[PDB]
Amino acid sequence: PGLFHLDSSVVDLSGDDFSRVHRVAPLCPWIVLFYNDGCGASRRYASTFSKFAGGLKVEHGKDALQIATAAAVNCASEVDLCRKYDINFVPRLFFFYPRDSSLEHVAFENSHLEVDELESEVRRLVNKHMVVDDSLKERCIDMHFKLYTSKEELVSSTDESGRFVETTELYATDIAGAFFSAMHYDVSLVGTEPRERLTALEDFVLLVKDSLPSIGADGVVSALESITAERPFTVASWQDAVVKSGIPFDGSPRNVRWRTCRGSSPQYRGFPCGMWLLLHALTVNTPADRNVLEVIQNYIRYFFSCKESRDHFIQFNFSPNEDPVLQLWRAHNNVNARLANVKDGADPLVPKRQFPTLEACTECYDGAGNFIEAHVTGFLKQRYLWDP
Ligand SMILES: Cc1cc2nc3c(=O)[nH]c(=O)nc-3n(C[C@H](O)[C@H](O)[C@H](O)COP(=O)(O)OP(=O)(O)OC[C@H]3O[C@@H](n4cnc5c(N)ncnc54)[C@H](O)[C@@H]3O)c2cc1C
Repeated sequence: PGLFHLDSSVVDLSGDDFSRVHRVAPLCPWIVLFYNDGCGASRRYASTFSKFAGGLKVEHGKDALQIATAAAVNCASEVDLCRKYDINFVPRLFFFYPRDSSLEHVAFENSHLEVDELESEVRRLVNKHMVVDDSLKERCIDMHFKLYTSKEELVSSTDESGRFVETTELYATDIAGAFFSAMHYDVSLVGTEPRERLTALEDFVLLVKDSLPSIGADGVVSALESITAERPFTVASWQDAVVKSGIPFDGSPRNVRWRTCRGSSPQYRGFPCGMWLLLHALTVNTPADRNVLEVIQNYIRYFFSCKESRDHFIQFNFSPNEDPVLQLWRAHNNVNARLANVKDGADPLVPKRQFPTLEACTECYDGAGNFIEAHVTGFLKQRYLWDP
């Protein structure tokens, strides 16, 4: 799936090797966007980029710019490709060109770039690292097009879908999917070092295994002590370990299925939403004194690849005098507030209401129309109760 699979002007990279994206490809410049379909930032920025690549279809014109081709790597899947470039936070912009004497790459200082600045840059870079021909100029715009029109194929109906209704009940298969997705993808991208990260990871997984029994955390824990000097962490080995933990999610590893987190469209909600559910389920089901909020924050520190989001989250100040449950509830609501009016990159049919709504439970509100925390803390401990 990923973000650009409905857009022809952008080539989706499954691999680093450019010969196999086209014959001519290794001889042409590429502006590559690395992103994560779960990230607020990446979500929003994909607009711009699609728009930018949209301008790269011009047939016979003498713009140095028009010899470049736009491409995108999604780091929620293509973890291997991304690790190769030490990509961690996103989105991220790379200029690739042929090495004249596989490709040489150039890391963009600033990857958040307006459509023109993007153009102004790509242009500048092509001129700098290329010898700008006609023989070359037409050459690229050629394959550049065979890819465009060809990907246009891939994109009753091959479109027509239906009417959408948000599912508001909570289903384990969503919480589990979140856990699977986290271990399988997010842990994989970043690895187990340094030590502080491994620590974070162990503490989190252990806390999951204890709070949410038979979510298949046990299997994952085992995998986590398997790493040693002699058996160091590897994406291949690890992802294998996780699929065989028997985490009870729904769908295929490659494609997880959400229910409560299901959006009006595939590129909305999903993982980030499930991740929240899991975090709340943690606060409710924790054995006493594992710290939860302490642990959780520290997992988000080393495992959450959305940098805008991870940043102010690790700054929340959680005193463990009081109910983890309430506090995280507070925290998650503060976020909804922020994201409330934000139109860019959001699901049109699933708003950001302060949770729970009034229908959700009347018991939580009062005469005035504001929250009675004691009741809310009760409601959450029900809604998120984990029964196997
Ligand atoms: C820790 C964290 C920090 C994030 N920070 C940002 C950010 O800064 N910017 C950004 O764009 N995205 C951020 N995200 C992603 C974002 O929070 C949303 O999850 C996603 O962008 C859209 O969520 P949604 O509309 O599908 O429902 P979300 O609210 O995210 O999904 C949560 C689900 O859990 C329940 N829920 C909602 N609110 C509460 C609450 N108050 N208490 C208990 N349960 C609740 C509901 O069932 C809801 O459907 C963050 C995600 C996480 C996990």
